[PDB]
Amino acid sequence: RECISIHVGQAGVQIGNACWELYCLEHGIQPDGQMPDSFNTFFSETGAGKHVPRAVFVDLEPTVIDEVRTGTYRQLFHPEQLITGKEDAANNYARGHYTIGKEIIDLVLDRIRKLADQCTGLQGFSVFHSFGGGTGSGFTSLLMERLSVDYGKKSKLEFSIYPAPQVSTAVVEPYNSILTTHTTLEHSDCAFMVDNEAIYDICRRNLDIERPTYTNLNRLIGQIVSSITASLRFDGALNVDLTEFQTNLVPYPRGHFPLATYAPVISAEKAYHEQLSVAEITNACFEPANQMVKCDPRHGKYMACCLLYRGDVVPKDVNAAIATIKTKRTIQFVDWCPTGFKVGINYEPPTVVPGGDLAKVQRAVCMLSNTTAIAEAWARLDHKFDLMYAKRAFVHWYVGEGMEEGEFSEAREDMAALEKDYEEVGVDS
Amino acid sequence: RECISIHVGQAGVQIGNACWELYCLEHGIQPDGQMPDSFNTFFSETGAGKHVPRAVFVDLEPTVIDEVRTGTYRQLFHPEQLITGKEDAANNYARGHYTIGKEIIDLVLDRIRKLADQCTGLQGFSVFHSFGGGTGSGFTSLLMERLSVDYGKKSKLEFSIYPAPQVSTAVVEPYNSILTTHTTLEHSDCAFMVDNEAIYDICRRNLDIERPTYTNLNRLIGQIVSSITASLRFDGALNVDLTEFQTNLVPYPRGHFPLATYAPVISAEKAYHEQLSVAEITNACFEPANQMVKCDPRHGKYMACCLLYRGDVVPKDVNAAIATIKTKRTIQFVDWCPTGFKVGINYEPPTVVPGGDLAKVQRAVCMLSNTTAIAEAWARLDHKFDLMYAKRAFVHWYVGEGMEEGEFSEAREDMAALEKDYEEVGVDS
Amino acid sequence: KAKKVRFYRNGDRYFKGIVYAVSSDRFRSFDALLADLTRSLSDNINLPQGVRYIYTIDGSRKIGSMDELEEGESYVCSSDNFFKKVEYTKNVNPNWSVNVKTSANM
Amino acid sequence: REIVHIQAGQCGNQIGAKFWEVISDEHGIDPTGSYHGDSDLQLERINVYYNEAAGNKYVPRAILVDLEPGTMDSVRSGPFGQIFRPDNFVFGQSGAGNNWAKGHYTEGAELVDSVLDVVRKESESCDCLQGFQLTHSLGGGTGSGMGTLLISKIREEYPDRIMNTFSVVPSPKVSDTVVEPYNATLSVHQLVENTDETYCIDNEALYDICFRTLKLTTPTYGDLNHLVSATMSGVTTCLRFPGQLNADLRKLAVNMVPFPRLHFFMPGFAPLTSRGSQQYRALTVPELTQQMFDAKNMMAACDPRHGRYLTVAAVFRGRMSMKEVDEQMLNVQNKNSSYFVEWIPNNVKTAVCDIPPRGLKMSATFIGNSTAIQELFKRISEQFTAMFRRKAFLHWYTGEGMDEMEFTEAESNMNDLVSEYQQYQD
Amino acid sequence: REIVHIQAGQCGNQIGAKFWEVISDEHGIDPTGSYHGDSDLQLERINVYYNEAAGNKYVPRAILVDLEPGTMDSVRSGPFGQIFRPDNFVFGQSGAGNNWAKGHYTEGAELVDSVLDVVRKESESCDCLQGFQLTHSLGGGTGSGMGTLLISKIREEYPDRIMNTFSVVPSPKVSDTVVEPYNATLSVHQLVENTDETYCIDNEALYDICFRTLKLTTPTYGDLNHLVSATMSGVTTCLRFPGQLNADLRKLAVNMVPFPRLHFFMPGFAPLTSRGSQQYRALTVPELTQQMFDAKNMMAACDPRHGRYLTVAAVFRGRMSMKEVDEQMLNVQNKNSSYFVEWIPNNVKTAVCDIPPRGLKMSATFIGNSTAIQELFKRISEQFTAMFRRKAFLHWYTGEGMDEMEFTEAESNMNDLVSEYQQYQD
Ligand SMILES: Nc1nc2c(ncn2[C@@H]2O[C@H](COP(=O)(O)OP(=O)(O)OP(=O)(O)O)[C@@H](O)[C@H]2O)c(=O)[nH]1
Ligand SMILES: Nc1nc2c(ncn2[C@@H]2O[C@H](COP(=O)(O)OP(=O)(O)OP(=O)(O)O)[C@@H](O)[C@H]2O)c(=O)[nH]1
Ligand SMILES: Nc1nc2c(ncn2[C@@H]2O[C@H](COP(=O)(O)OP(=O)(O)O)[C@@H](O)[C@H]2O)c(=O)[nH]1
Ligand SMILES: Nc1nc2c(ncn2[C@@H]2O[C@H](COP(=O)(O)OP(=O)(O)O)[C@@H](O)[C@H]2O)c(=O)[nH]1
Repeated sequence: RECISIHVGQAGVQIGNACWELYCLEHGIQPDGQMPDSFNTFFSETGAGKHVPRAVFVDLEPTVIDEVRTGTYRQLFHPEQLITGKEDAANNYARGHYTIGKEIIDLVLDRIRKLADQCTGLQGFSVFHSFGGGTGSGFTSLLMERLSVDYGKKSKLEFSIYPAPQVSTAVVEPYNSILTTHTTLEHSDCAFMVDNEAIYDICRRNLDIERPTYTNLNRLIGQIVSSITASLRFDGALNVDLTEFQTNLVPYPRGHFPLATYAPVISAEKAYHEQLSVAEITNACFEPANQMVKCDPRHGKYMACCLLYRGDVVPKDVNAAIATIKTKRTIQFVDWCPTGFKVGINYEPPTVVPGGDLAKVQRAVCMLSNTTAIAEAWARLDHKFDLMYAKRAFVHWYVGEGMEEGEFSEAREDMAALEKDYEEVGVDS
Repeated sequence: RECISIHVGQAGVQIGNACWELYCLEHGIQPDGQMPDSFNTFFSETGAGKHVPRAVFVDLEPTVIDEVRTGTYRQLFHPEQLITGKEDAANNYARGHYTIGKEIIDLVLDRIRKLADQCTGLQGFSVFHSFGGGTGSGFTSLLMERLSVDYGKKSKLEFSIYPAPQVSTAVVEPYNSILTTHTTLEHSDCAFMVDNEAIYDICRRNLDIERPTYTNLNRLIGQIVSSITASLRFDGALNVDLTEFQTNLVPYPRGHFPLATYAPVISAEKAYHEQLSVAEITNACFEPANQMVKCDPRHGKYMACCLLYRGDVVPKDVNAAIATIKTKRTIQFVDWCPTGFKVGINYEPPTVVPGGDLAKVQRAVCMLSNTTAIAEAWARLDHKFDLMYAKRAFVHWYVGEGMEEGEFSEAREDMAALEKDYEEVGVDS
Repeated sequence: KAKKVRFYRNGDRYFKGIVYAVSSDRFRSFDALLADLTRSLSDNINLPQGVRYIYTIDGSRKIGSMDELEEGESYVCSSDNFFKKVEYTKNVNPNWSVNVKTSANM
Repeated sequence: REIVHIQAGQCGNQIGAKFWEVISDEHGIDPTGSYHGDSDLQLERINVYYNEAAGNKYVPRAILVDLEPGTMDSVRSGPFGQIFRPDNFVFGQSGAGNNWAKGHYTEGAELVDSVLDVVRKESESCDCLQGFQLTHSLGGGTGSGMGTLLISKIREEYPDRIMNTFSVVPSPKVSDTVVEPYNATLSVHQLVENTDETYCIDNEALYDICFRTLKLTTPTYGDLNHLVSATMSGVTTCLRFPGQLNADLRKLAVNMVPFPRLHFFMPGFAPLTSRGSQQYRALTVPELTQQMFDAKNMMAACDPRHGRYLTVAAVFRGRMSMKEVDEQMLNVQNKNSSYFVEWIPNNVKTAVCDIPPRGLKMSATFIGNSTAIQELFKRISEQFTAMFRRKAFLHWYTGEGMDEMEFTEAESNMNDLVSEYQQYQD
Repeated sequence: REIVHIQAGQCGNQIGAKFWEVISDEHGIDPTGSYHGDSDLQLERINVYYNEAAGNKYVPRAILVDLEPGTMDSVRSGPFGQIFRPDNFVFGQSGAGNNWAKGHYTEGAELVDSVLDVVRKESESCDCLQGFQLTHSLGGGTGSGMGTLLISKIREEYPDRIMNTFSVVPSPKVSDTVVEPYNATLSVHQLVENTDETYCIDNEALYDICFRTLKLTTPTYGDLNHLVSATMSGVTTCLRFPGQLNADLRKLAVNMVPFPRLHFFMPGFAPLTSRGSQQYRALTVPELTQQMFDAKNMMAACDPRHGRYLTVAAVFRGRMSMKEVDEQMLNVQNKNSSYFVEWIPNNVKTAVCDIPPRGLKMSATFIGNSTAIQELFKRISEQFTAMFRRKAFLHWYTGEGMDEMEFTEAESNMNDLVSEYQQYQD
């Protein structure tokens, strides 16, 4: 029934604090834990008057988890559930996975085994990491790694924030992301992806603001995510379990990575304008300028979409708005796939931050999907890697951290067959 | 019905003052003796206002018993019952047992014969000593010695604080503990053991505090002990007499030494957190990081456990929480033992010091048991001995105190068959 | 793929066992299979602690590795177990594995 | 006589709430209340769907099978939700994965025994059992897989009592799921070989019939369901009422199935007029046959006009002339001799109850066995191959302990089923 | 007629409080009060369990034997605790050690004479004695040892009056003690050779039956006890009521014991439904036999379905048709011909009281003599050997003046007892 969550890496933690915020916000549970089953699949009723968090937090520098235990919400989690390794983060996979990151893992696991026990027939762990980091790429790599073995019998949906197409940060980023992909690939169930840059566009083009603090992108994913777990694990006219996803969403064992998209992104101050039609939002979903991912459907044929709706929506409206789409053709779906539209309908409309910059409509569409499109995104990120590896660039930083020419070269070959995979499962009939 | 207690050795006296504190504290009897049968098995209703203790205190330096007759509680005992030998303590068995300790014994006994008479059909003497001391090892050795003969027809449960595995104090410690074991072995009924160091861990790991004063460890045993006598000799839904123990707890005449363990050890300041489940505490009992003894079940197969519960507990909850355990297998119980689980249920929940550092739950599990584990603890403590004896080290200190190459060598051979005993009764089928 | 097997409980001569699937993706080892078998065969008459070991159809040797599990096989659950040995199970069709038989045109 | 409804899956379940929402009112049974029945006739035959315990508590004798708690916990936490004895709820808190294989071989197969258990407690209720009603969707786990199992077991336990199946065959235009043809082809397979009366409904055949035959602009699911439940009430329950010429499941079965496949029908209700205005009352009778026999108005997706009929059963329920009924049916049989198959002199099976749908004057359920439904299994069967060919989302099946020959089997079977049906269109 | 209860040990004692808690209310006897009896029939036969002294003080005629003061001093310091005449309390302030040997040869052997003394004061009470009720646990000192002695003496003093024994045989899964099989094997031995009717209850067969047949989530001991005491009331006391067809200890004995061993039964109560909801009232009768004869619901650990029956005694107590009773029993005997042994044309012993359990409409105690209980003494007997072999905690016995041949004896005896019981399963 439930779904634990492990927010790994400063980022996965910032995004975590965010997604975690939106939560209580739409569940009437003040930062003090108290509200005045349903949603029990994400919150344990420690008694008692409180709620607490049904997740954990893993960063190797204290800085970021520290800030959580300062700002209201400080009261929300258990002093325990926020894991730290005073040591060093290191923007390098190796160190975070092998060398350092190792020391903490046990302890980490312990919670996802201590928190996994306390519950009642769970469904999986929504993992939150930032592909191109040290604690986010490496660590998790083995966290998800140690999970796929300790609970192979569950769902492993990892929600990632993969490398901005041109606006990356770390100098090595690809090293860290070609490595988190190959190690997690054979361990995840469904990997959701939200592109940091391609989200900015949305903040520039669909909300207008050249002042987007990280704290915003987080509010956004913090939204799209709320549409995944939160509301879905919440009763409705067309419920969709976590398993449901991976089933209706992955055509093949590769921990396939769909893309997250939201429909109503419109800025407060617009807040009064006449609302958008069920048809418009539906249509907005097929626009490559509103998908939290720089993977513009440049050719990538969709192969399965899970249209999660929430708010006031008439099933016919959908079983029509989608019909219209199924026949737009310029939206070309894979061949071997007749119908690939999982319509998920929830009741409770979205819930926008009291005064951030999100419109606040009475219905939204968080559609996610597997698109032969990422054939690109992976490509462009793989190429990166080579260029540097081709010269070993910052290689001495990993080797000296318990890695080898193996893990790199052998994780490169890995993704290679991910460029062929995402190519074969499509483009051909 | 009752059970006298003889706190021997400064330590056994410090722990005594502690266990003795917790008592009145949960019986509404201010330090003035007055409260405004049941518990009569530990307190005599002397005069017509008071509650004179039901034990005695034996130390060869005044310092420690002196402090009792300064600090409130000063009013609690009878000026008489606190025996002292102004002379010298001496951190050496010999002197305390033979030479000096001898002079006092008579007098000592007299009280445990004067206090043993006054009562009504007693059950035994809960003895409190500190294995590796002078007054604690030696003396008692002959105290328990002179008891096994004067009242062979009773229970002799000695509650010991055996030598910290690496953090011992006295330089000789083993000499004093291989000697208190061999002399008491053929005289005790059931010897409870609480490891001083392995309790610190609990203060570091399960309560958090690098500032643990002896006055704390004492509050702890002062707790686990309260679960033994106090509450048990106190009515309940599944009473357990002292005899009960030794019967359900010792498979063989060797004054077998079970280990004390408590379930709810959580620090005040945590005091508000949602309480732990009947299942969790039960489970906490099978964790080698919560047992007041550095005898981590490294292999030692349990052979009998006396789960004493107290507070709000449903017999099914137990006759289930235990069932779940009986089938964890990784908790491997001896062969020749089908079922070795004495479920002791009391009513009144625990009673934590007003403001020490103990959580204060509404239910706890003071489980004690005989584990083939001590095969270790004894081993590691025996070896110690040899090393020194192998060179006579501080031998001249005992010889010159009425002992001989006999008592040592012949008490070494003694324990030898305690390393074989605790080996044979287990590890084999 | 996985391996189809018919798991019987030692000393039952009544229950026709329960059919389980076994592979490397489902169960990392025999202890993990046995863990799920404790839940699916959970009892207190034929099996003491539900399921602690798996024995051959005759009970001559207990399996310790998943590599010894063949498709369309028959196994017994034990915990001592002492063996009656109880066979039993019979009789059932081998149609749990596959229907050997078919329909015919009668 | 009697029957025991079966709410397999969510859909089949969601509908349960509507089938019972209705039926009850068509039998004066309030939530937990008793028989408030405006009349006295809505009681002499109730047994068919309830049981006597208290004396005011006639509890629906159905089964609620589902591997997703939330669902039954929405049906049990709403309106009439508190009438079913808890014993009826056979839940499977497991992961109700959308896999036919996950609810038929791995997850459902466990929960089955704990179901059959009850399906027997209800069957061995009392008097004489007739058959079981089965609701579900052939486009999911708990529906097609686990429900399709429930029957394969039922039909081994009482190959005597009948088995009506109400399936929500995967609507064309848009599929409310992705593997749909997988979960479907696999369940139809099980159907063509166990139940002996299937009434296939299409969420979009309904919309249409619900947005143009009922100017209804916002046809919520509740509605669709409601419309469907309206037909299944006319069928069963209805005939368990008096009538100049009454029939019952069997008659319906023994007059509608020329060849053992089991064959699937397509239900159609009579007065289907928009609220206010339309309330034309043009319901003398030629108006009902006008209705029932038109293309639109067939809950099925396919259009009758696209293939002969083998049998038809106008189960009317409202005082009318056995003459204006028996007569109309004829002209109808002659104006359309073209499509109505010939080797059956009188395809039509006129049935006639007396008491009508509570608030209406005259209605008539239509149960057509037309060869047109060929053009649907075709559809389904197509979708399969187009995706089977590439084993699309097959790993979710096999990985659940399935077979590459299992899918082959079903398609073929159900695919042949298309073939046969044409053997009569010609 | 009459009987004199015997509360041996703590358990047997703890239960005394529950057996008398009940029984009294089933006889309108308040703490020290008299007969407030809602009726007038709960008095004409009380004698069976009380005595006339004052005129409002009918004191329970039982014995409270125990070597642990605290216990009886908890039963005597609580609710109904102040109804027993102090003379009844035969305590042994000694060390009630958990050793069968300590309460049968060394410690108990002393307190015995001071018991028999009273067991005679009560027997020679008045009218005619029938037998004695004995409660205890075969997993401790004062229970198995001292109580097993109390009978060996009783059965020498009146080999005429009967001896029902209510034993709490050591539950499987988890034992509430360590030597358990020692204290047990040794007491069963004494049982198979003195008492002639034993009703074995299992603390975990109860939990189950109390946590799933009574959604009861926190089944305290009081409960278990309470459930048990519910059965022993249906047995005795009950039959000492009128009935179309009434029986009494003997009938029960003379219809249930084919072979002198004494044989042990397994009691089962009838209406065992959870409070609020479940209050289905499905108690016409087929519902009671449905109950009673299922696996779960047998206070024993073993499951009937695992071995034929020799005899059965449905001691019903609530107005019903000697037809729907006598009848049901039959089908039951034919649907399960498999397990019900054949060399007894009518295994079942239908019994029928009139007045039911105070607040209920219809109940029926079940006393089964099935061969299934073979698979329990096996258990016990196993545990012994596995530990006897190594003389585990044997020094606590011998050191108390025991014999290495004593343990041998019992095991064998009780072990053979397993053998025999199979002689009929075949
Ligand atoms: N959406 C979003 N992206 C973020 C956030 N914080 C960081 N990122 C992105 O995630 C990556 C940064 O990872 P880092 O913060 O360097 O590292 P980390 O993954 O936390 O772990 P370490 O390298 O050991 O410190 C960059 O691509 C950032 O653009 C955030 O709050 N929201
Ligand atoms: N838990 C606990 N352990 C104590 C306490 N006091 C001392 N100990 C331990 O007991 C041993 C010390 O014994 P000592 O105080 O040296 O000696 P004694 O046994 O009182 O007798 P003498 O040697 O004659 O003074 C060491 O192992 C200490 O760690 C106390 O208050 N609590
Ligand atoms: N008429 C109708 N169709 C429904 C309802 N619910 C789901 N469906 C249809 O059922 C299919 C989905 O299967 P679903 O019921 O979710 O499967 P399951 O719940 O896993 O057994 C889609 O084609 C939906 O249109 C409903 O309440 N009424
Ligand atoms: N049903 C039931 N069992 C009990 C009660 N008390 C102890 N037992 C069982 O009796 C066994 C222990 O023996 P005990 O009664 O303590 O022996 P004694 O008191 O020395 O004679 C365990 O198997 C317990 O589960 C009770 O009040 N009810």
